[PDB]
Amino acid sequence: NQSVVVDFLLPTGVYLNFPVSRNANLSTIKQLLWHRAQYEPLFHMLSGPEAYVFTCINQTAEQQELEDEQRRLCDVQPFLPVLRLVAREGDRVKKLINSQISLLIGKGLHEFDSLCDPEVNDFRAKMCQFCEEAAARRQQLGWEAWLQYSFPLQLEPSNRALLVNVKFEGSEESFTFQVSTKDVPLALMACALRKKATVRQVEQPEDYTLQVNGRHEYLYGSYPLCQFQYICSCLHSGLTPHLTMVHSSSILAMRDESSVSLWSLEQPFRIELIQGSKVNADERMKLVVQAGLFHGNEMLCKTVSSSEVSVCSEPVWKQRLEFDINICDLPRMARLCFALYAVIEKAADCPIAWANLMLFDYKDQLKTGERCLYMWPSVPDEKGELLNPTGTVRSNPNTDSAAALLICLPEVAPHPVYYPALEKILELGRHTEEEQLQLREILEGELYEHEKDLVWKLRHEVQEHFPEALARLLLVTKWNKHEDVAQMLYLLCSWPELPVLSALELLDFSFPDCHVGSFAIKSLRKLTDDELFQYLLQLVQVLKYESYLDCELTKFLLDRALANRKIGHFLFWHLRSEMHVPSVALRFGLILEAYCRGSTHHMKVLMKQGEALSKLKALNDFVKLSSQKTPKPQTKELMHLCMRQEAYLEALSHLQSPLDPSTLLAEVCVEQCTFMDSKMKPLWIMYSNEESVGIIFKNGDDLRQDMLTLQMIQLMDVLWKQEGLDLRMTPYGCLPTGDRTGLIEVVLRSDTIANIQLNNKDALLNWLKSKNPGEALDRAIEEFTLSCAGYCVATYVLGIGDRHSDNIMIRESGQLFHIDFGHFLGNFERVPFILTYDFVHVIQQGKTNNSEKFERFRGYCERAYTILRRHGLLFLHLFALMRAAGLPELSCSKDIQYLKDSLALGKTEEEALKHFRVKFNEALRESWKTKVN
Amino acid sequence: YQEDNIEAVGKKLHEYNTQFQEKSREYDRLYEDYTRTSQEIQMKRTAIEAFNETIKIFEEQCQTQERYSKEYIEKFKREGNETEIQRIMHNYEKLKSRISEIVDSRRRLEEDLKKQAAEYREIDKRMNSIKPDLIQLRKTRDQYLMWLTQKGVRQKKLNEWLG
Ligand SMILES: Cc1ncc(-c2ccn3ncc(-c4ccc5c(c4)[C@](C)(Cc4ccccc4)C(=O)N5)c3n2)cn1
Repeated sequence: NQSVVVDFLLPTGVYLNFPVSRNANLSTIKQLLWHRAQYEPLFHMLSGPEAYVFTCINQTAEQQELEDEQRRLCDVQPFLPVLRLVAREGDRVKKLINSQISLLIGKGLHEFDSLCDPEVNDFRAKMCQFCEEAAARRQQLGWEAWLQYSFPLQLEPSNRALLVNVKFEGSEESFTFQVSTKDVPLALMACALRKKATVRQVEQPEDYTLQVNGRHEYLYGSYPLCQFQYICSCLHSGLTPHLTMVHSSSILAMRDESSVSLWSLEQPFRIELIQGSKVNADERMKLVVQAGLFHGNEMLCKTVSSSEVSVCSEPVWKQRLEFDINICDLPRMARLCFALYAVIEKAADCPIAWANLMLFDYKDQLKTGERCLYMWPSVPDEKGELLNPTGTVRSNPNTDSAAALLICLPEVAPHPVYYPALEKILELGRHTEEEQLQLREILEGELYEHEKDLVWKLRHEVQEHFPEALARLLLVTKWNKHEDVAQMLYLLCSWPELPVLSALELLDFSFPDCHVGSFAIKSLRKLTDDELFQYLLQLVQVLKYESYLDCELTKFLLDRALANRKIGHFLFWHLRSEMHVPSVALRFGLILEAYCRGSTHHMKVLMKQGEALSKLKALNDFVKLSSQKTPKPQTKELMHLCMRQEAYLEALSHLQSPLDPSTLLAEVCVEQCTFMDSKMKPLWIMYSNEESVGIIFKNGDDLRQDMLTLQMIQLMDVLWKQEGLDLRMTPYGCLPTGDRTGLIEVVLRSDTIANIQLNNKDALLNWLKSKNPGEALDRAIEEFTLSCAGYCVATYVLGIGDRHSDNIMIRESGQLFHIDFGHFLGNFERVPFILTYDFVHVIQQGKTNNSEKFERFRGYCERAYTILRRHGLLFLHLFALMRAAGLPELSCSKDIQYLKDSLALGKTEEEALKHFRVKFNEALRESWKTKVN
Repeated sequence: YQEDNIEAVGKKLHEYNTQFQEKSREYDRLYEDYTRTSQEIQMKRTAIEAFNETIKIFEEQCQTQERYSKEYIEKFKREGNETEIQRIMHNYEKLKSRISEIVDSRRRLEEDLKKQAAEYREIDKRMNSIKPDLIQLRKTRDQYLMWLTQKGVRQKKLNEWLG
């Protein structure tokens, strides 16, 4: 029903209880309260209704002061319907933001306090401070700088006439006039300003900016007009650009809307395994604890095992486990890793659970005393290693029910001991042609033991002559010897800056040392915002390999998120979409908090999106439930009735799209909304604004795989466009937003091949003719040809099988594109290069043998392939970092090896191209045979 | 120093692959329950915190009622307005019984969390009993596959047996 019984606690102590509408706003509820409170004791001592604010307990178990009284009660979602009147006064800005952050990040800020963790407290204090300072500094900037922050230029990767429709703000009168394609925006502004003058006549051209009508996209800066994506899109399609002149003030309106060294301790490292807790194992078996010390993926010494005790819930050991390494030789990122095993009594071992521990803390102190390591359960995978050194050093947050190991790190000295400061490391770190020839060939494939000892000897030569081989030298360094670690880090500090490509490799789990990650980030600061955005997904995933909360990578990502609002938008959603994953909830939540505090403007946009997304979840749940009961037309009508409810419609309308924050999702076209017939019943939601745009909301599948694939295809598109090859790709938006939840951009004016063929027929070629009659058909065929080649090469390189008429689409322009990339890297053997007969036929213009056109198509495929090979190491490094994501189809070196083989990186370019040619020709032969069946 | 016909070993490869796929699907189902239950236990635990914070607000209201009302109970006693005293105190009694309803709701949820905590532990126990069979079946499947590869059995024949 509509009404709900709400408890009201007055500041006099008086208590009222009465029904109010779930749709009623808090301002209306306060009026109903005041009218009822006058007939209750002690009314006269109350101040007026505007002197008080309602407080509730919200869904994240925190108190919230309800400052916005235009909010409906059903939107506020109080845990229990209990509203308390309290005094407004106090720091209401900080109170409001603190409460909004909790709801937005999906995790109450109180949960960070409840941990009683200094690392956490130091992170929040330092990062929130830094983010606020940037936010305040940003506010003091001019209108141009703020425009660059909030609406960065959308430029093509990168002379004829072009007429543009220019309009002014708050005026339906518009001006159409000719402009050169290579004109700067400022020249177009000066033109429209003169025509506005030629009517009272005066304003300057510098005070204006240009906006794309019905979008938050802006044309400014020194670039020519055709380099802007909107104009480039307009020039190609043939539509005339529709721009609005916007004043400086209008942009400002938006803005204001002690005496003991570590090296002295020569005793061996050891631990006390005390007790296990809440173990769930087979009672017939026995329990064992494997322990080992690691640096990255390398063992520092041999793995020592506990004794066998009987299986119970609360096993006891009380053993001094000693390791084959001194305390003086432990590196900064030395990692104690445990695995609990249930074993059959000696007279297939079960990996139960695992847990890792940094031996040094976030302030560089070697840890002493007891620890309670709450364990993660072991998943049986193909490479069944004894331990899990790559796994997170953070504890399982399910402290209520998860298994635990209690250990004790002993006292090494009377006073605390720190890992030596940089100055002491560099102090200890200082100090033939045959072996020079041996080094050359070794660096021109991970090194064998005999090769490692040569590279180490000639490490000074590697710095001087082979600076790009830093990664190789770091792997050969003996991280279980402090003398060697000191020497390697001495070289590292003076090491020359490396290209972006090399820096990306150094972010991987093999290079855990803080100085290495710091050197990596230093090399990544070169990155433009456009390039960074291409790697953003990967840079976020490598946060899962970090040991401490306060790290260089987090600082870098926040830095860039605070300087560029588009980067901050997608950083937010990449972190937010993983808040349900307990291993990252804490780390990601802390980054989101700091981000939010430096980004109050975008907080408001993200809030609107989160509420839209929460309504879509409930709308989709209703549709799943309804679809299994009734036929589709009735479910569709029931979907629309649920949508037209005030709270639904308002929450679903007038938001910036999560897929692209410059796109406005204005009015919901409820009659055009529907859902798709696949298993999860994804919702198809249409919007209208000012020149139609659509989104698919999908709940039930993890869309990260699809996002990765589409980002790679987009990167391909960029790399091709950078060499002057536009293969006319449709890398449509895909964005994970939550737990098995995300959005997919709708491509309008497109259909599936199956639908077109369903209606040896010319069905595909006639559909193109019907959509591109007369002179426009040649363009359409050329668009098909270019896009067919791009997607043929893309799908082959990424190993995307299961390609059929249902998941390949065509735009009315002719552009062909693929959808639904649930499988890649040969999953469903090597996926062969594939040509479809029906596509060859469209490429040949409906003729049997059109060698001129076919050879051009072959050329495009071959050039496309050749360009990707030149950037092969970029794809390998990016995929290597994506192994942190934990995608089932990207878990191991075999998955990476798939990409090496498909790009033929072990071959010369000539060799690669000759093999590709054979594969191409063989695909043409196969194309004939497939359709005859 | 340093055991069957090919068709017989291939039949056993097919059987062990079929047993491995089934045991994997059993484990994947359990891991899904494990994942779902861990999320649900977390939600209940924050719900208990929310009850705690709600009960806390109500106890502040009781504290407030007791300090604040005193002067007005004494003032209305001098003026003979004992009915107004009776209204204040009856209103406070209604507050108190509302606190008992909320405490009872918190208790129901603590007992549900208790049951689901035991379910979590039973799910983990079943997972840990499945793992030996799952791992053993993977290793056995791989050994049969290597034996056949050594014997020179073609990839197309191996594919028929592997599902
Ligand atoms: C995992 C995953 N990834 C990507 C996409 C995905 C991404 C973008 N786009 N852009 C259009 C479609 C699209 C797909 C299928 C169909 C259609 C359109 C029509 C032509 C129209 C229709 C829509 C809804 C209900 C009924 C009819 C049809 O008949 N089938 C699409 N899909 C989907 N799913």
